[PDB]
Formats: sequence, C-alpha cells, structure tokens
Amino acid sequence: LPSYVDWRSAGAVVDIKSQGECGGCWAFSAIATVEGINKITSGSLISLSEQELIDCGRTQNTRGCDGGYITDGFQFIINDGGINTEENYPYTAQDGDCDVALQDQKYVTIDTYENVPYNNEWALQTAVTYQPVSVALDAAGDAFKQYASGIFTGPCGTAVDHAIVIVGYGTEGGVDYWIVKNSWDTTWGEEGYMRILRNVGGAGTCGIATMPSYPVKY
Ligand SMILES: [N+]
Repeated sequence: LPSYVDWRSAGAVVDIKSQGECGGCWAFSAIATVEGINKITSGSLISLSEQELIDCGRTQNTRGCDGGYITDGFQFIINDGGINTEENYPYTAQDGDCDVALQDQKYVTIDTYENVPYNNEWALQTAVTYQPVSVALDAAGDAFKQYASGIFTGPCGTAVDHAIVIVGYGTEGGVDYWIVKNSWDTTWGEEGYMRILRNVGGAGTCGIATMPSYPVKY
C-alpha cells in the first residue's frame, strides 16, 4: 500500500459541512462516503442530502437528530433505490417530515455496503486506499472538542459516539496519522479536518478503528 493517501487530491471530497446542534453525524458520515464512491465510479462529485436521511431514514435505533448508525444511512439509500442532492433537499438541523416527492427523486445509487474487520488498522488502511471510509470515535472529551491543530493523540476513550469520515492517511516526522473529515464546520480543527494518531493497536485512537464501514457501488 502507498505511504500517503488523500482523497481531497482526487476530487472525491465535498467541502466541509456543519451539523449544528442536531446529533445527525451518522448521516454526515454515511453521505460523505457515498459522495466519495459516486465520484470514484461515475467521475462526478455531487453533494448529497443528509436531511433526507434524517427525515426519511428513521429505523430501529436511528432516529434523526437523536442519534443513529452509519450503516442505517447506507441501508436507507439501498432500500430507497437512491438519494437526492444537498441542493434539492437541504439541511435544516431539525427532525422534519420526510418529503416524499424529494425522497422519490433519486440522482445517486449504491448497491451494498461492507464492514471493515473491527479493531484492525491494517484492514482499515487497505480499505482507505480505495475509497473514503465511515468510522465512529469517542468525541466526548474536551481535548477532542478543543482540537485546533497537529496530530491528535488523545486523551479520549473508545466508547464511540460521533461518526466521521476518514479521507486519507500519511506520516509526518515519523508519526503515522489518519486524515479525518468532521462535520463541525471549518472553524474546528485544521479547516474542519483532524489528523489523528494511527497504528496504535486495538480499537485505535479514540476508537477510530472499532466500527468502520463503506458503501459499494459496482
Ligand atoms: N432520493
């Protein structure tokens, strides 16, 4: 595998978004990876609707702004036969009525999704080499909330509660890192992104390797 991977350099990452107070990061993350795979496969980068997942994708324990799971985001897209764009069904940071006319308007599709073997940074690295990957990490501590720059090393636990997207990896000064796209606007981290310590074992830094998944588009 390569020593550096950055999906931004390949035109496969939409500009940073901001989720506000709604706890819909599960949607932010699933959408970011679907945007990525769509670019890779079709050659065109389109910003997709997190709002549609929040409003129309409620299922089991995935309940809009109340929280949910990345995989239920992928499953919504699969079961619906597609997803609409950010421009057509814009984000409001609220739990709303699913707009069915907009739900029926489908521009991008995926075929299935896969889970990366949990707690295995090598398997995660391999997956990131081919496409952006969705992950969840423990973002509850102030160190995470306060992050402004550098390769973050913690402190943080491994009981995940915030979904984000890995868009690459690299090494600098002998220190391996993952490049993470967050949905907290460009005013958090390095213009909206974070570099976080890689190859630490087990669940990874802040549990970043404990529950990865990615969409598949043949
Ligand atoms: N849709």
